Amino acid sequence: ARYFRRRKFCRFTAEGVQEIDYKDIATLKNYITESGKIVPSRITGTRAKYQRQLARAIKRARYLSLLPYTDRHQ
Amino acid sequence: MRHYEIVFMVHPDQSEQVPGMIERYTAAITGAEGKIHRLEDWGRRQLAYPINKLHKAHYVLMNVEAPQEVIDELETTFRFNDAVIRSMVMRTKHAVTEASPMVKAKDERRERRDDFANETADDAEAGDSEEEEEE
Amino acid sequence: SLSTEATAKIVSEFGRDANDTGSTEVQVALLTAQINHLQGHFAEHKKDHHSRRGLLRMVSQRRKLLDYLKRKDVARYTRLIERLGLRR
Amino acid sequence: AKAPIRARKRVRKQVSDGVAHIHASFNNTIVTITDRQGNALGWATAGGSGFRGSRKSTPFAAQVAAERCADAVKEYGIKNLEVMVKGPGPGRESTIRALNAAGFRITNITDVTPIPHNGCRPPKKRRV
Amino acid sequence: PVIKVRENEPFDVALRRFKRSCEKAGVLAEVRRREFYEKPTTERKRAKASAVKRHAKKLARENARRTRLY
RNA sequence: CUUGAGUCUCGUAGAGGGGGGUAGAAUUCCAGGUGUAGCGGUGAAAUGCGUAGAGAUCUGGAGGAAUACCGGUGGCGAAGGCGGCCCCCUGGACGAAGACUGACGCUCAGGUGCGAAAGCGUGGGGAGCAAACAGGAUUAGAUACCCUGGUAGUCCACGCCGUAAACGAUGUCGACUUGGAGGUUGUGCCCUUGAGGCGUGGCUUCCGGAGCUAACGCGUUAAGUCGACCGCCUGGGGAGUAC
Repeated sequence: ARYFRRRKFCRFTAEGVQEIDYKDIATLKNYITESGKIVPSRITGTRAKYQRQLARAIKRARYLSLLPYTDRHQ
Repeated sequence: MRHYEIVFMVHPDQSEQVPGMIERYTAAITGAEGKIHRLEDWGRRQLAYPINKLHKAHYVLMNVEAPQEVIDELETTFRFNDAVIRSMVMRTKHAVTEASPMVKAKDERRERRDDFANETADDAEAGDSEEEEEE
Repeated sequence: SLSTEATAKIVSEFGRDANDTGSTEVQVALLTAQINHLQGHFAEHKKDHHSRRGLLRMVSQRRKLLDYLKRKDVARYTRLIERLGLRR
Repeated sequence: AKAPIRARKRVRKQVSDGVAHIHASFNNTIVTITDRQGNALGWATAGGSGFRGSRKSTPFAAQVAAERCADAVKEYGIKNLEVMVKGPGPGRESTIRALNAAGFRITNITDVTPIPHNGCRPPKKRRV
Repeated sequence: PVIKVRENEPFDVALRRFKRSCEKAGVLAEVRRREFYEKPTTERKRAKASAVKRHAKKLARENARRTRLY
């Protein structure tokens, strides 16, 4: 049936998690290792818009201490 | 006007200062015909790494619109604020003032996982629970 | 890009009485307000070279459309240059 | 350097616990045991295992360095150790293994190998 | 250099394969060589070049059969 | 006239420019504590640094360049050019409706304006690395090769001629030429079922058909089909200097 618009598993095989928002910690940790750093966008099969915009939103999130900045912080 | 999504945190012991400061900053936004489009208090949270020392800070997402002229004076005042440890404000382009990614986690904080203590009573006095001095 | 309130003032005073933005007289006036704001910036910021590219566009078109306007009605020209108070 | 010593019984402060820092370089490993409040309780090295040269800078020379530092602090009365590691150098696993053979528990194996935000410019080295 | 990604059940040997995904790369990988400002865009960013190899490796199995070389 | 170009309000995407703000981390450094024998370099090694107590570690501070992995064949500029994150000032580009002027066009001798990098005048700033300079190491001998010490330099602000490898290994822009798909983006629609599809625009790019090339290569953004105008070449060496 028409207009269902983003039920599940639909638009993309890997879901876009955020766009440019960074205030929830859990959407951000969707692509952040236990070492405390981003997985490459070729590996994740993420959509480019959300990733390009994440490069600003993660630097932001590290700077507001929602995330570890650095390997030393375990 | 243009939209600037400010989020900030405040040093625990110094949190009693912000409840006076917030009511001038909001008068400088609505006195210029801007709006405060949510004003969400997050409660006390644990820093991952310290910022200006101490492992704790008290979280506020204000969610502003104001003309470009006014926010420039108001941000330089917040950054040289001793109460604020850090703030980040995000770009205008394609920016949301509704439908919070953290909407459930904000309610959870407030309901069940907060401090329930006097420095985080002050944080809510600068939060949605605003108590403010007369002008 | 111009403030809303200038763009309507420019529309009331310049072009035709249809209140358009496309005619030669009001486009000259729309470039001028963007030039005028910029020469105020260009008292300093003397290494700001990618924006200067723009300055030179807005000046070059202003020269051209005034040259056009003297190729067209001499009435429209003689009014425009005096109603928009241009050059020194 | 280390000696082939008779069995040990001696007292200093009977501390029971410590934190360790393992400082890994390109030529060497430096292994240094400290108190949990932060005071040096002893060290060893891989050049002090007298392999010398490049030969000082291998998983086995690093090993013998950790077992060395671990030996002397038994007079400090340590019974458990925990570790921080800071560097890319050799002794990757073989140094943590050496600490563990000294009969210690080693439940917290903390990588702290430091990422500066693009720190100081390096010697250029070879033209490739 | 035990690698920060934590091993299932703690032990004296770090399990250095099962941990790495994106570590060293770009930050500590060009170690003891001279550091540039904008070079990385053309020195290091070789993702396009590497996708064509991922496509050729998955294509040939099927084609080796189809030519009848298998 | 619109078929060229131009322009108003809305939306969108990006490391464009210029000025402000800001956090944490290794080297490094200062202060105090703890503590013993090498530390450092490489092919291996010596110079170098240390027992006059080095090296390393804890706590606190100092200081400056810098800020990744995200960052992609991406995207922005005019060729070169642009990368932490945020605000102020401001350019340029992409979409869409309502709507407007109507060749206002192309190219450009002269021209004014403007830098990758270092060079460069003074102020501010110096953490690290380094031309030179010392010494080791190398050996047909070693200024090259290779290493250690180590300064100006690199960093910011204005200012001076804008230098080269100023590029799809296309002068410019413009008109026309089977397309498909990627990278990736306005936006209508989808089970909103591959960084996906279709509808209708987008740059940017792979693939290959016509044509073109000596060959690589280009291919609808040409290096095809041509169009106008400017810059510039006429064998090498000596000379990109001389004048």
